Amino acid sequence: PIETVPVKLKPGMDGPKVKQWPLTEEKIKALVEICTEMEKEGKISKIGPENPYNTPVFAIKKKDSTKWRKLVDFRELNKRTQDFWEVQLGIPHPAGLKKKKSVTVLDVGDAYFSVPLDEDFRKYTAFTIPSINNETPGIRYQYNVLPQGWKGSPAIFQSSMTKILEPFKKQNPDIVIYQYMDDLYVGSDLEIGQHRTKIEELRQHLLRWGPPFLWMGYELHPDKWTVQPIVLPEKDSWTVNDIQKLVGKLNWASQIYPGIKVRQLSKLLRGTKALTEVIPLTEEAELELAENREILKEPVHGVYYDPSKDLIAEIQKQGQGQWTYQIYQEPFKNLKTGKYARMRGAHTNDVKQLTEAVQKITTESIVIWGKTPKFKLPIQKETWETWWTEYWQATWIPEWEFVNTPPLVKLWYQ
Amino acid sequence: MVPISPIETVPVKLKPGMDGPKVKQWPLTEEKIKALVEICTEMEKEGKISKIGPENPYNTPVFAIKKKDSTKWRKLVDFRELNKRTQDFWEVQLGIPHPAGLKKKKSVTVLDVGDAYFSVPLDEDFRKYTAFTIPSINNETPGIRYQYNVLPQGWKGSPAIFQSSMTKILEPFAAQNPDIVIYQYMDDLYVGSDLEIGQHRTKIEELRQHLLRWGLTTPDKKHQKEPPFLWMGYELHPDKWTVQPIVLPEKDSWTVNDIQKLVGKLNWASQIYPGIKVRQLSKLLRGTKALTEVIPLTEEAELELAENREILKEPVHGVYYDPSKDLIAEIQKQGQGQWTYQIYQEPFKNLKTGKYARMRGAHTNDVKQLTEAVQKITTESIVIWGKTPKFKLPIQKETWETWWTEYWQATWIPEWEFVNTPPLVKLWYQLEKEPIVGAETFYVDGAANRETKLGKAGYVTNKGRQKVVPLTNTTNQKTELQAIYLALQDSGLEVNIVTDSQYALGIIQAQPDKSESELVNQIIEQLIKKEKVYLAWVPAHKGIGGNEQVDKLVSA
Ligand SMILES: Cc1cc(C#N)cc(C)c1Oc1nc(NC2CCN(Cc3ccc(S(N)(=O)=O)cc3)CC2)nc2ccsc12
Ligand SMILES: [Mg+2]
Repeated sequence: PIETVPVKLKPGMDGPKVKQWPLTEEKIKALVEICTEMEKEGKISKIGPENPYNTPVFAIKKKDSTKWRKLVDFRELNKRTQDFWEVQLGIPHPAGLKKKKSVTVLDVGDAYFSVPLDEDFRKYTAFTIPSINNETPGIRYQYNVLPQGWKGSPAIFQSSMTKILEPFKKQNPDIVIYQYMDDLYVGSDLEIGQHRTKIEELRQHLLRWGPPFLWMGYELHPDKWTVQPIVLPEKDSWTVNDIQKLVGKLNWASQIYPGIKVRQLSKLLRGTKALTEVIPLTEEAELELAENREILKEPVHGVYYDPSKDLIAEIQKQGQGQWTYQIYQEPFKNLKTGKYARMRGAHTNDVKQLTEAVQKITTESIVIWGKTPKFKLPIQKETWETWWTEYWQATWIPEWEFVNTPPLVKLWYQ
Repeated sequence: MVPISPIETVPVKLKPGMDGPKVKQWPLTEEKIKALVEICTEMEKEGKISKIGPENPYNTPVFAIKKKDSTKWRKLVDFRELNKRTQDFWEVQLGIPHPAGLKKKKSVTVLDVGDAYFSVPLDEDFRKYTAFTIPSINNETPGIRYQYNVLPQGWKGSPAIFQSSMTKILEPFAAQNPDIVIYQYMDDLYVGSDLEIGQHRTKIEELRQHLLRWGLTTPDKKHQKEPPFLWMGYELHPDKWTVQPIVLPEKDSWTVNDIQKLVGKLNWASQIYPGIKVRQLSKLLRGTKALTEVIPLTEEAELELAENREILKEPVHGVYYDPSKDLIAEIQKQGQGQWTYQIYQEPFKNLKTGKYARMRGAHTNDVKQLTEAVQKITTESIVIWGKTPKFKLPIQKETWETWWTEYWQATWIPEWEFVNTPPLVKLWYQLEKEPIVGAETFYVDGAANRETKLGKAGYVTNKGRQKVVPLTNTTNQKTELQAIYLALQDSGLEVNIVTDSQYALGIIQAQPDKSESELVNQIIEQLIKKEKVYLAWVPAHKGIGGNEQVDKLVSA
C-alpha cells in the first residue's frame, strides 16, 4: 500500500481534544506492551508537544480470549471527520443480512495496519498512555496507518477489501458479506457445520491475502431473533386492580395503535371498589377486550426507517436479569423491540448486564440498518461512566444519554 | 572539545490565519535603555538572542524593572500579544502526583536544571516572531533589534517544550536504571532511590554523566533545603506527608472572600484531616459575586467552623503507599448530604482522607449518595494507586441487596463489606408489589385553578370514607401530592392508594428518603410509619370509578 488517501476534517472544525480517563495499572501495563510493539512495527510514532490533540484509549478483552486489545475511543474524531464517499456514492446496506440463518462476525481491523495514513491527518489520531498518579508524563503517540475504530479506515480500505473478497464472493453468490468499522459480518443459510468451515475458508483468504484476533468468530442467528408485540392478560377472574392495570396499558397502547377502546372495560370499574375485589367481565367488555387483542396482533402503521435520522434505543431494567428495549426514530413508532434474560457473567452485577445489553442491541442495529443507535440508559451517568469500560468487548462504541426519571411505561413491557 | 548531541528542535506554528505580533515599543528613560543594552549584550554573548536587520516586521515591547535590595535592573519582554497568536501545545503538567500514591525512597537528590533550560533551541522558522527593540538614546539612532534563539521566558510554548525536551533526554537513563525514580517540575529534577547513600550519590554522578552528553551542566540544588520539601502545598517528609500548616483565621466579620478562602483551606485540609465539613460554610456563598460582601454566619455555620477548628488543633499526617499491602476505603455518613472517608492499608494509618457532598436536587436518599461517594473514591483511587480499594460501608449487606434488586435503575458497588459504625444507611420504606387484601382502598385526587390558585385535595374509599380540603395558593402538582398525604394521614397501617398523578408517581418511584419540599417530606414521614402501602396508578379522565368520583369532588 503505497499512496495515502487525502483526508480532512469537516469545515471549520479542529481535531479532538478529549481527556484521557484514568486507567488501572493492569490496563496501562497492557497498553505499554502493545504500543511498544506497534511502535517497532511502524504503526504508531512518538509525538512532540507541538501536537495538542487527544483521543482516549483503554484496553479490553474480546469475548472468550485472554489477550488484551487496544481500544481507541474515536467517537469525537469520527464525528469531526469528513463524511466519506470512498469510491462510490455509497454501499447500500444489505437488507438480506438480517434474514440469513447464521451470521458470523470477524475482527478484520488488523488488515487496516497495512495502509498508510495521510501524513497531514496523523496528528489528529494522537493519544496518551497515562501514568499512575501523574508520576511521569503520559506516553504520547500518533498513528502512521489506518487505525482500528476510525470512521475513515473501512472507507479508505474498501477498495482493498472488495478485491480480497471477489474470489470468495464469485464462488459463493448466496453468502452475504457486510463490513462495519473493524468488523466483517458474513451470513449464510447453510448448516453451521459447513458455515464454520466456510468462515474458516474466508479467514485463510484474508490470511493468504495478508492478525491477533482474526481467529475468532462471533456467531449470530438473526433469523431466530424474536420481537415482542404487546400482550394482554388472559384471565378467568379479574380484580379491580387487574382491570385498572389493563386500562392503563391499553391507554398507553392507544398512542401506538388506532382504535383501542377502554370504555366498556372502564364501565366495570363503577363505584369505589376495593382493589382486590373480583369483577366479572360483562359481554360488552369482553368484546372490547377481544377487539383490542386483535388490533394488537397487527403491526404498527407507517413505520419506515428514515436513513437521515438517528436510531434511538431505550432500555428498561425489569429485574431478575431481564431487560426490555425498543428501537425507534420517532416516538411510538418502534422499528424493533426485544427482551433479554440471563446475561451470563453477572447475576449480581446490574451494570455488567446493561453493558452486555447495549452491545447486543448495537449488534442488532448494525445488522438491520448498518449503524449504531443512540442509547437512553436507565442508570446514573457517574455509575455508568465509572464501570462500563470494565465489561466492554466490542471494537465500536455507540453514543448514550441517561434517564434520571423513572418511566411509567416499564410496566407495560413487563 | 567533547562533541555534545544537539537537543531536537520542536517545530512551532502560529494559530492558523494569524500573523506574528506588531506591538509598538514604549519610550524608555535613558537609564533604562543603558541597562537593557548591557543585559542584552551579555545575553547575545551567551547565544540567547541575536541582532537582526530591519526587514523583520514583527515586534514585542521590552521593559526594564527594578527590585528591592538587589539594586539591579532586570529585563522583561512582554510576550502577551505573541502568546495569543501561538498555537496550542500539549501541556504535560496538568496534574501532580498525590503524596499518598508515592512510595518511600531512602535517599532523594534535587538537581538544578535552570541552566540546561537555555540549551533548548527555539525552532528557527519561528524566531522571527520573537523580535524586540531596544530604543536608542535620545531616539537619534536606529533601535537595536534582537530575536531569541532559545525558549523565551514568558512565551506560551516554553514550559511544554522544555519539559518535553528534558523527558526525552532522561528517557534512556530512567529505563536503564529501574532502581531509581526521576521527577521533574519547573527547574527542579528530583531523583530518589532505595540505594545506600554512597551508591545513590553515584547514580547521581552517572546522571550528570548522562546529562553532559547534551552539554547540560547540572550541580546539586544550591542551599539544599532540609526536609521536608515544600512542594505544591505539601510537606513531603521522609516517612510521612502533610499539607503545609493549616491556620484558620480568627474573625468577627466574615466576608465572601474569607469564606471562599476558608473552604479552600478546609478542602485542601480534608485530604488528610478526617471529618472536615463545609456544607453550611459553602452554603453561605450561594449566589454572591461581590467578594467584599459580608455575610452573617448561621449558627449551623459557626458550629461547623468550630468543629473544623477542633479537627485542626493537632496536625495529622498520612503514610506512603506499600503495593504489597491491601488498599481499603471506609466511608461514614455525616448528615445533611455530607460524607467522609479514609483510605488506608493498616488500621489507624491513613494514606489519605476525603469527603463527598450530595448533588443539588429536590429529592434524594442516603443509598444513592453512598453510591455516588463510592464512585468518586473509586475514580480517585484509580488515579492515585491504579486500582480500586476494598470498601467498608455502613450499610447492611441485606439492605443493599433489597435496594439494587428493586431499584428501577441499574446500579453497582464494587467489592465491599459491612462496617457497623452508626449511623447506618437503610431503606426507610418499601412499597408493596401487589394490592393488600383487607386494606382500605383510597382513591385520591387534587386540582387547582391556574388563575386564582385555589385548589382542592381529597379522597374517597371503598368503606365510604371521604375528605375534600380547600386549599389556597396552590397548583395542580401540589394538590396531587396533598391528596396522597391526606390518604396516608387518615388510613390505618396498611393502605391501598389509587392516584392518576404521573407527577407524584415519578417522585415516589424514585424512592426519596428526604426532600427540599416540605410536602414530599411529610409524605415520606407517613410512609415510614406505615406497615404496608400499595400505590397504584390509573390514567385520568377514563371513567375509572372512585377516581372519577374524587376528580369531580376536587375540580370545583
Ligand atoms: C522525587 C520527588 C520529589 C518531590 C518533591 N519535593 C515530589 C515528587 C512527586 C517526586 O517524585 C517521586 N517521589 C516519590 N516518592 C517520595 C516519597 C517521600 N519523599 C520525601 C523525602 C524523602 C527523602 C528525603 S531525604 N532522607 O533524602 O532527606 C527527603 C524527603 C520524597 C520521595 N516516588 C516517585 C515515583 C515516581 S516519581 C516519584
Ligand atoms: Mg383529576
